Amino acid sequence: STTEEQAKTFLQKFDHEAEDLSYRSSLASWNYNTNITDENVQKMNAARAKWSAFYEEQSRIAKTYPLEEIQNLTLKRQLQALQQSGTSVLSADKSKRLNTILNTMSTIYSSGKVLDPNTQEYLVLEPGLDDIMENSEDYNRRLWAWEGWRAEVGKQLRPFYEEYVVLENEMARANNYEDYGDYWRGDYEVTGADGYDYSRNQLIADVERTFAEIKPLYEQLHAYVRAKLMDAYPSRISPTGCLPAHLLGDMWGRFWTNLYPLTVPFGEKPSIDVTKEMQNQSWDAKRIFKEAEKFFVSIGLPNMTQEFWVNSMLTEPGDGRKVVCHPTAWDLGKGDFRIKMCTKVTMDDFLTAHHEMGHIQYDMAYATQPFLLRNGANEGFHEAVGEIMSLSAATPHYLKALGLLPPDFYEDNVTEINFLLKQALQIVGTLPFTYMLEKWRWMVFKGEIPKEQWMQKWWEMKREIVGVVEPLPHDETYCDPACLFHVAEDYSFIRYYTRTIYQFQFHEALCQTAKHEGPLYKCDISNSTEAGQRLLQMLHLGKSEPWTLALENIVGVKTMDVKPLLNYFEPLLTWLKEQNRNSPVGWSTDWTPYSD
Amino acid sequence: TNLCPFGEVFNATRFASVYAWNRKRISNCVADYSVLYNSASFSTFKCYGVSPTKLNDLCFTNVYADSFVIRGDEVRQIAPGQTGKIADYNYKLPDDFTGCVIAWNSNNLDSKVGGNYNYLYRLFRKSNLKPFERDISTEIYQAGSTPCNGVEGFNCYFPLQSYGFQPTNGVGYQPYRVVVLSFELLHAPATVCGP
Ligand SMILES: [Zn+2]
Repeated sequence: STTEEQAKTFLQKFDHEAEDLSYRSSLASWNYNTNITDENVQKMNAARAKWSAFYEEQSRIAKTYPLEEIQNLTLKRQLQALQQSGTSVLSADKSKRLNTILNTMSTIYSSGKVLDPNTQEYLVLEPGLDDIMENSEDYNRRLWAWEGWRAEVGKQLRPFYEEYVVLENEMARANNYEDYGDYWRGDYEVTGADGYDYSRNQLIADVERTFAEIKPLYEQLHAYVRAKLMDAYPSRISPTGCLPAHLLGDMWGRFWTNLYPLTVPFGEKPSIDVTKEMQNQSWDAKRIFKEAEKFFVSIGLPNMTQEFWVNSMLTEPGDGRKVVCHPTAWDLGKGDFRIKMCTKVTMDDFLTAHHEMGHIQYDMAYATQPFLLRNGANEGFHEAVGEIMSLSAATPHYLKALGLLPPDFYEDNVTEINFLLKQALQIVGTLPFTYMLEKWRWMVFKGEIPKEQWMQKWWEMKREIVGVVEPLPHDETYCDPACLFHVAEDYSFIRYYTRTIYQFQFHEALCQTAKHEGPLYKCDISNSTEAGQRLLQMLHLGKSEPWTLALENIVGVKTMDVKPLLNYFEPLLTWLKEQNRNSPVGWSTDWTPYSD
Repeated sequence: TNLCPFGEVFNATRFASVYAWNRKRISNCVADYSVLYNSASFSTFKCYGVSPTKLNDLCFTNVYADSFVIRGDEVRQIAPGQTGKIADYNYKLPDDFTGCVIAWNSNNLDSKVGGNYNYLYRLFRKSNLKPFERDISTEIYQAGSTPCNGVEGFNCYFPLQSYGFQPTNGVGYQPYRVVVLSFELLHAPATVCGP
């Protein structure tokens, strides 16, 4: 028979075994993450080993089928996902070596600890130095936590990361890729459609084209934050200089959310919080998810399954089991979707029960697609669908309707700029960090950054792109980027940049379909069924169709566009351009805190 | 003495595989169609050619019952005119089928921790199965133009595959015991007549 019939039969054979081998591994990771024990970790590794071995050996068989001999669009995308494997193209010695390096890095990061003035403490990252970084405002103590963590983890990871780069550049080149920074950009590659073709070198073009418009908005926010930090830290920051890294409200500076108390626009007016209000109405740990479901039902999305409630750990169990309480959504397979979050009922646990319940709605939508095509269209669509639910659930209009706010609640311009500035420290304050970090790793893999200039080009870019200056001079011995969780465990970081761009392309499109009359930050897609019949036209597609086509179905354009993001923060930008009239805008790379 | 052995077929301890669907020809039956209709425990109860009303006036020559455990989402595939892996390769109903189809969820009965892989279904077949046909052959399916020689190789896969029935799956991926009742009409003494 033809290759199409010989591969369609093969994919049917793969699906039956894969749909029940990955599920058994998914029912072992879940059990370990819901009950940590010595036997569970053994079962988790044993189950995943069978699936890992099965997936690679099936990929080798799939490569025997010529891809060009398949004339079915829905069949090629499954072969592409199946054939395009990784780490199986290296020698058995090097493949063993790569996992040895990739496991030491994930061990040094977790085991990192630093010395405290109370010497016998050995503070771990979490809980620990995170509390120091996210809550303290002491210049001396934050500098010790910043430099200390990079002294321990950074120095140790540097010899391993230098061998991580070369080994990952041998797997990529053997797999017909330029560099390991080209393997990561292959998630955004479409090479089968006409008029929907996206190359691996066009992502760099769009990432650097959408960042040339964020910069005018980021400069105003950076100037305003810098002005407020001078009040908090007198004689510590130059008025026209860059921001020291340890003063960004985080260990690395990814999110500026912890700079809100210092940078409240209207300090007298409190923020809109319903933490106390929910407790007054006897809101249980399950009432949040029941109310969160009512939001997705209002827009027309399907209800959560009956098995979801029974099998999900919505509340912290009383039994002393070591539950990993990282809030995550589980796509186990076989029609089983679960959310792992120990509810500690609080406003932030009401705005993160719409993001995890927005990952399931995305997972439930493409459950009818073939097993290989069960995932986001790209790596930036699965984390962006959940976030647009947080935008709708954070608006005062949504909270007021549910009854968590008084019926006579008055929305003044004071609170409008307090909410927008709290979203800017998270949405538009992470893009320069996310863009610079991925741009650094891309050039390191490419070769534009020699072995002797890793920490010279890391801070030259950060002082130029991010506007963050070194608290202390770091030589080649340190490895500052490796201290981040994603860098040290071989995880891509351009997922969090495209996600933010897709957040508001989806949000603006849904609000336009929702007949929203006014600003884009007050939009609440709740009770609108025309914003759930257009969002679901991209959710159902999954990975079957190119992300460019999926993007056009909901938004209307085939290209990454940052124009909706600026419209969301446009009311804030006008206020930011009137509060920075008496303060300089921009940063000078020359100034350094350690110069004096 | 004349009680219909519905309990033997509708409440057996263990059902048969989809491809090896059991057929039982039952005679001398005073059938209480009401208890089947009023069971209030059947997930899917679709009857083709017979109204949900009693309709006990008509008599039939004989009644056939077929037993198997298909997945939950595969119940839709069993109907006149439907197509699918179960319909085309395992159990096909003719377009002129006259009978009643009874299905109910079988979780906690055919499911266990680890997976109840005993049940098997036919995934690959050379041609579409005829209506009311049964196949038990274990010959290796040949997808390519190379001799399989009775061993699982490239383009040579075993036609039978094992259902994975976990107790935590969704309603689609959970075992569903289905019993199909057929109505035989021809010139005969018609031992089984409705009251
Ligand atoms: Zn997420």
